[PDB]
Amino acid sequence: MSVSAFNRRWAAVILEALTRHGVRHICIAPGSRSTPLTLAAAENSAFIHHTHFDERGLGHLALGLAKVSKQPVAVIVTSGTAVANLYPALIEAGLTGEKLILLTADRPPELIDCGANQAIRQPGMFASHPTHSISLPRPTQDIPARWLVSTIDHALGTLHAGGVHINCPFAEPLYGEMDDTGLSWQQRLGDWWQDDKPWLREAPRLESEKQRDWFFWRQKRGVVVAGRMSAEEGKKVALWAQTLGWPLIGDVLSQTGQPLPCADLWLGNAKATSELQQAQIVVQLGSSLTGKRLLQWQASCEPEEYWIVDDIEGRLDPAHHRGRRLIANIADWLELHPAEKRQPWCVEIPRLAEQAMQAVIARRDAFGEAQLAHRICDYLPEQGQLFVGNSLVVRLIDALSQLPAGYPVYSNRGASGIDGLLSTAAGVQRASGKPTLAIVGDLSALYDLNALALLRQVSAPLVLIVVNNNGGQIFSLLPTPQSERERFYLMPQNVHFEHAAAMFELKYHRPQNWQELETAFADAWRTPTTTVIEMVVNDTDGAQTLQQLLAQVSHL
Amino acid sequence: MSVSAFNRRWAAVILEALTRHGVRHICIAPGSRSTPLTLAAAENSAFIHHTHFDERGLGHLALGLAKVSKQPVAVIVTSGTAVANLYPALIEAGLTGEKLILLTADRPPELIDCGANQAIRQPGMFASHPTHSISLPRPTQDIPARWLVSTIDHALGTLHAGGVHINCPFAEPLYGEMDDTGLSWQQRLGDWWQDDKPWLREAPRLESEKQRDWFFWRQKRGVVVAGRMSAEEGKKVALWAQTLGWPLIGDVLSQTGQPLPCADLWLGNAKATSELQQAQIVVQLGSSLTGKRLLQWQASCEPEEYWIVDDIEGRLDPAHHRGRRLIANIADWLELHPAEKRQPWCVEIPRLAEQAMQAVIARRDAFGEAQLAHRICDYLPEQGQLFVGNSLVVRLIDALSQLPAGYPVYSNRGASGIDGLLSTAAGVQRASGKPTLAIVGDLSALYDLNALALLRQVSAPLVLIVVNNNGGQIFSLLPTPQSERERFYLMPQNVHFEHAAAMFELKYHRPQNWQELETAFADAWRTPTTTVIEMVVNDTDGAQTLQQLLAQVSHL
Ligand SMILES: Cc1ncc(C[n+]2c([C@@H](O)CCC(=O)O)sc(CCOP(=O)(O)OP(=O)(O)O)c2C)c(N)n1
Ligand SMILES: Cc1ncc(C[n+]2c([C@@H](O)CCC(=O)O)sc(CCOP(=O)(O)OP(=O)(O)O)c2C)c(N)n1
Ligand SMILES: [Mn+2]
Ligand SMILES: [Mn+2]
Repeated sequence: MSVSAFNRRWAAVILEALTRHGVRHICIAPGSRSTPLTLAAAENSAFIHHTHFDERGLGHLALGLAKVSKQPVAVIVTSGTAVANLYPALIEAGLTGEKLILLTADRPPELIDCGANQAIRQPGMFASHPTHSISLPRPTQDIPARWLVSTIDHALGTLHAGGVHINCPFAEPLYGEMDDTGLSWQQRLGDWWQDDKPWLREAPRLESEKQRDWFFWRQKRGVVVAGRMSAEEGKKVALWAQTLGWPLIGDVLSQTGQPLPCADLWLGNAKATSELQQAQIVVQLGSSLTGKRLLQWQASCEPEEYWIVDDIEGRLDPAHHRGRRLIANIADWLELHPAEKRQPWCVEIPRLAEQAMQAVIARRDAFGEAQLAHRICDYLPEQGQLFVGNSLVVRLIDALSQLPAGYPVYSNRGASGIDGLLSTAAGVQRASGKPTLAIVGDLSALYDLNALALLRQVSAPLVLIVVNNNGGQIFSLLPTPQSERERFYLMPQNVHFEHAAAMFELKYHRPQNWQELETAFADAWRTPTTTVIEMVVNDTDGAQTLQQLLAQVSHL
Repeated sequence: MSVSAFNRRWAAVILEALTRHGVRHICIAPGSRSTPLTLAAAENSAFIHHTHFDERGLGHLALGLAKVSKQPVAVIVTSGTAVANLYPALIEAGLTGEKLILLTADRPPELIDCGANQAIRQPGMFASHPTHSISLPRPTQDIPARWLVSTIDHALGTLHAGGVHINCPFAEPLYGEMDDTGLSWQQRLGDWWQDDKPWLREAPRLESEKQRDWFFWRQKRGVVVAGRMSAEEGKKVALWAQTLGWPLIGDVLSQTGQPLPCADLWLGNAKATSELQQAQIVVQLGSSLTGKRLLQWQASCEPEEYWIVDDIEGRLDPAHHRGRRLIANIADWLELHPAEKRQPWCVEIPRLAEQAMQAVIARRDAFGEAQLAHRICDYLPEQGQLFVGNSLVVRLIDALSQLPAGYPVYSNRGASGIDGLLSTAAGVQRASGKPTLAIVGDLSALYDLNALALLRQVSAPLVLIVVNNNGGQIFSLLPTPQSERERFYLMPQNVHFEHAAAMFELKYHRPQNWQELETAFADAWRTPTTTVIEMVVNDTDGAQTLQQLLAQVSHL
């Protein structure tokens, strides 16, 4: 009889269904139209609830949680620009594969296109960026509950990767005490309510077959390229490449231990490239490669075949090589394509890699961001995880540091946005419960500045280094025009982050040399809280150091 | 021969074309892929250039400028999630009509869906929310410059209202010395380069015809409702309705002077609704009505005809009355349908309105947010403008205060997002050069907090009142469930804004009484800077005061 009651019974089915597909975390932003979803979610004991006031950060908080847990994560927002704010994290998820189930409340059809407040056209709003899109009908008992639960079971069950938009219209009244309205409608599901399985099980797997001619190809002069992958896959890939006796180019996102470090430097040396030309096959595991010299070498190399192995779908080779695009879990694939011990065929490149790291060590002392990146190993929290921000820092660490094999690295290198790094870091911390080191640039920190609110709640110490070089100094690294560079590229904002931390009652340090930095760290890892460490450095020193080291190493 | 040079010539045409349609302001965010657009913009002397690091904020900055200037405003961003961040302001613009010309840089087609960094599927990503969408082809001299300008001229020329999405792929190299590549390509346009007109003039006008039976209807018992409209229109409507002798329900956004103030209160009195039942016609001018009692009366009233006059298109009556929906400039519309001197027919509603206002006046003393709203008419900057935020503040001012006729009010009441209020306020100030009073709640300030960066640059004093009632207290007004209310609705963040202001070197005040507040105001209007005034009030006092006042006036 009661529209409010059935609304909540309708919503309760939606949320309960999600529990059958491993949704545990649910991220909620405030609103009224979302009431049926939010109350069913708050009443449901399967969920861990997170809240935030900024829906774009809420998006990234969900992204962070899914990134580390590898589980689908649900988000509830109200109708309007709240929905639109989810787009960036949704777009990121579409590239790197996190399962964001967006439950977006909506006005009913009778309140669309009539000037009603906070009513917009929401179905189809994210275009092709979600993997599945569900535009739910207006709630009515004339549609069976088994339909609703089947619709959701289809979307989640077949979800290989990426986000799901579930548009959820509710008509007022939204409030009022609960009736029996919708109860017998709900009871039509029988003991599904006490079950732990989906109502409809549809879960086909998408996987490439084993490559039958691998034993042929593993005999050739090959190269292994390791992009983004799990910490455990990084260790397996490193051992695999070593046994193959193939050189391993390890991205900072690979956690391979980068046995040939500073590839971004030695790859600029013609001797290394001359040697790499003897390669008949390149086997790349993972993607979203970081460094410019590697992306240039990828683009320029011409093996007989180029293979890319990864569990996300689609083309991943921006150079469009003749070859194979193999969809698989990287660890599973390695077992299906095992290595057999063979003599290494590379002689020059190991020597160049050693000299390159040596050249960087010669310059380790200056109190700069390049040097910070270089030493970032000395500061990783024990049994923790690293979140690398975008722009220069990931590039500097990629080129200058040799990160430990199997030490977990996380990032937003799908679209490489600087818009959700603090809140994403917060979700990355909360999902694993591990001590976390996060490093971002100053424009990035400002962009998601209000996520400092989220970092007031962490389950383990989280150190946030904000590298302040007064602008987006990547545009000092790029050959930008000097006359327009500052105003239209760098965009220095001339701030510090002391008041930013103080506002949110977060410990803050502004270390002026290495001893103070080490002191700040020792202080920061002591408690389950976020410490902001602001490192003030000169604008272009980082960019100039990288360039100089590139030139030096090119002449070895 | 030179791709980078022609890239910049291609862009030069795009930006020059815009100048022919009154685009003066252009809002720019940093990027490399946007370089061709951004250098073309920086080289063009017709533009006023604004910069920001938060692309969502950038959108709202442009929205604010467009809101006041009534001209199209251009936005340039780089590819990726930068584009997605524009969606909130694009959607709002889509509802209330600002002409935002979005120049969104893109990777070329060959770097899409192949795992390239910061490359996403961008054409159509804003779905149906732009009024026009131009997905430009890959730049090439094989397409004449006259096609390119004609496409833009059509888009801008036929633009009645709302945003235009112009997706602009550019291939690298993006940098390099300027060549003569594309010059003769440009020179095919002849002396159009020295003209001040579009290449193709296409500007058909969209307008309703004179209502031929208006002489009949202006003699009936009518009611005038004033929604959002320009400041000059508010004064004309006030005069028009007074002359007709029809009661004027004036919304806070109307600038009519609200001759029957506190409608949100007396519309709750059964004697008023009975009187209003005698109405044979309702003529509403403008839209997006604020108050709940007015929205409920609109829903329940049943005149023979219901008219809505407004220059934006589509249905604007969420109650779907039998009647007429007339598209016209409101001031023009009034001259086409002049008033006749007629005796006022309402007797009861004037009595109730005065009693309602007295009832509010009695409670003016407490230092609460309701009393601030009530008293705000007394604190408006001379020759200034008011930017009113969303949630409680726009509602309390609508219900409890009487704003002066023709005194400019600006807001975001299309979708009523709380996500861009500060950056919009900056654009509103910068657009008019007038002293500005902006009022927002605490979550609203947190949401667009980094927009404080923009408020360091204003051409006249801007007072930002931040009302801090510790959370989204509109949800104390709504009958939300109390057990879940705090965690899932209110979301108190327990913060103050002294450090935020300190971060951007903005003067700050936290007045504890009316004397200190007036002291704070007087100091603030003295320099062309932004002063932050934080009013800390008890969480639910504002909401309950309104409910109590509603109760009292309803029993007269
Ligand atoms: C939402 C959005 N909007 C704009 C951009 C463009 N964008 C970049 C891409 O070039 C990132 C390349 C990459 O990492 O792949 S880097 C950058 C400035 C970063 O400034 P910072 O934090 O102070 O760091 P710093 O440069 O080390 O000094 C911008 C503004 C974006 N990515 N996302
Ligand atoms: C981007 C986005 N996301 C969420 C919402 C939902 N939403 C609202 C809609 O009800 C606005 C209704 C209206 O104005 O008509 S109001 C509100 C909380 C405001 O808290 P505050 O700033 O501290 O001020 P106070 O409530 O006076 O205490 C929210 C969170 C939104 N509108 N936009
Ligand atoms: Mn920086
Ligand atoms: Mn509040």
